Amino acid sequence: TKETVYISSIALLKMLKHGRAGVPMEVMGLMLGEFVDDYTVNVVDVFAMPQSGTGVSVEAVDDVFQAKMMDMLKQTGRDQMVVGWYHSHPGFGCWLSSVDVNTQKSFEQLNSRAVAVVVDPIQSVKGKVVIDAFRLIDTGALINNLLNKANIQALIHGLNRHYYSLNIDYHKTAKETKMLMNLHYEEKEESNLAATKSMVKIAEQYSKRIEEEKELTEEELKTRPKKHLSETADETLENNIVSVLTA
Amino acid sequence: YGLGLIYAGFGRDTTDYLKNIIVENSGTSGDEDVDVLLHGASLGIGLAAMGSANIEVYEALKEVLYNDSATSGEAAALGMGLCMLGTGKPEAIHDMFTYSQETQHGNITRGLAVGLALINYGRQELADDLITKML
Amino acid sequence: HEKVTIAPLVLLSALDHYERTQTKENKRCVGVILGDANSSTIRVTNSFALPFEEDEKNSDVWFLDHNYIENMNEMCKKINAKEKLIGWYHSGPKLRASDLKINELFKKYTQNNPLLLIVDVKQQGVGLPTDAYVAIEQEKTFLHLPCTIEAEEAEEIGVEHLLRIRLTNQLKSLKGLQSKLKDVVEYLDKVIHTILGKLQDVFNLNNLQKALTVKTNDELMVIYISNLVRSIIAFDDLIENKIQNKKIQEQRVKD
Repeated sequence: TKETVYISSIALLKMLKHGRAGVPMEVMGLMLGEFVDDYTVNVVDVFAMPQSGTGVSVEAVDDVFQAKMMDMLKQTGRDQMVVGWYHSHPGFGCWLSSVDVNTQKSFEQLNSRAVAVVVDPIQSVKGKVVIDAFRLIDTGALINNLLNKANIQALIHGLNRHYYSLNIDYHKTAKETKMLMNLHYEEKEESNLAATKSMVKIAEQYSKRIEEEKELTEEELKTRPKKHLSETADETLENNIVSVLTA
Repeated sequence: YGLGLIYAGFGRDTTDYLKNIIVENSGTSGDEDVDVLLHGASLGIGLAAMGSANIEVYEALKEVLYNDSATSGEAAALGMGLCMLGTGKPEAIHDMFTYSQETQHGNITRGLAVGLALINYGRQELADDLITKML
Repeated sequence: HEKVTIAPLVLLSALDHYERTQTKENKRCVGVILGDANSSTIRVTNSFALPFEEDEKNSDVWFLDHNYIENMNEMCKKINAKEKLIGWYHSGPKLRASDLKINELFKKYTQNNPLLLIVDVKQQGVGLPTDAYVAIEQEKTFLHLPCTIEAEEAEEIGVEHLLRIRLTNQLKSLKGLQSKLKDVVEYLDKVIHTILGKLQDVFNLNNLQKALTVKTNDELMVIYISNLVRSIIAFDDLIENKIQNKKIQEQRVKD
């Protein structure tokens, strides 16, 4: 078939950490892990390449760097083989830079299952990360797998390679999942402190709901709005439940 | 695959006939041409042997899982569930249940999920132990 | 001073690392952290696994390299300058005799004092995973340091994509007191101030909230009256719904 890309907590985060700091005017780099294909591909980990003054092309994969990093990872259990390469780039829906494809193509003579993934930090500051993964097409795989497909059949006998979008998924263990949600001790002890200081500030918070209500009643008059008032009523109920709980 | 469709409800001959194809093509997995052959092979045998429970078929489809072929493992997994329908071993449930967890190919994992549902057909309260275990 | 901020990558690496190197109970996993720590806020911004082994003859006899430390910080520098090593890592089994004794060796190639992060990175414990300690001798003397998290703008948005009361705190409180009593009994037995003294008289008088109740009550009427206006408001909205139903029925009868 074709790939579905499971990115690990530490892999996703490393992709964002490196990409942001390496800015457009790019840094480049390698993805590590492995899979057994046809429905399971895992990206365990990632590391950064060290900025080179020829933008983010095949010339920017420092082979001594990668070799030394792979060996040192190995001695701490974390080394695996390249499952693709990632980076940071201007962001495109047809391929993030020209350089990433031209790098990808050299890789593609060796591999036959290597992806290019890039996250673009320009569009990842609307509070929703914009991240893409694309790979080029291969013959004898993406026609053997997914009238039949006339379109994709003339496309593959034609170009031989062209961009296609790969899915974004995540995989993480239960151990991570449990022990995030006791950080996000600070939360429990912080919760006591917050209750105490809230009762202190209540003098002002009192007065504004008094105002909110005066607007509210006036509004309903003018109409004769209703929706706001109901939302406006619900909110006030929630706040009192909280005020009572404090004390 | 098409022979297994027909000869369900009187697979007596066809199960044996298909079994000889299962044992044969377990070596061959080097080409997606063989994975598609062994994939029908597994569907058919599961379908033909339905409603009785022949352990002989179960043990054959299971070595296709150990060889870990990506298409064929989906058909075999679902196939053990079809074959043993409503007449399974308690042992068969336990062995199947552990193996879902073991398998790291998505398709084999998908096929053993559905596989586990089939094998408890008609049990009623007697399945209650397995419902919990899956959830 | 101290005020320690800790990368979620640190916690998640330590987790994954312990299983992936097949480290059992009764073997330690030891690590390094680096970042920026010459500041009032200690910034932990990365970390790395360290090769660690312990012997059959005594398990406080152990091997840590320093060369994997010599040249790895000078690869940390090369992606992000300012991510040299100040200290160290532990997953447990925790608070051993030679968990003091990595300190004198880690003093050989640190630039201040080894910061000791023990973290329960199997995530098996209840509450905090972070058993942070400033590594001071005098023996495993071990003053704890309270603080986890603070991370990057990009990481926190990514964190949320991965993931998508009075009683719980009181139960914790009960367990500490209960533990404290048990310790005090043990401590007298072995042997044959002020903090405890503020933890009894102060709370003797929901307990504290009693004294406050006088002031609370006055405002408590007021905020109650506010909820009553809201109830009236719900009734008003309700009446419209009754009419809507009433209209429909009326039209159906004409027709």
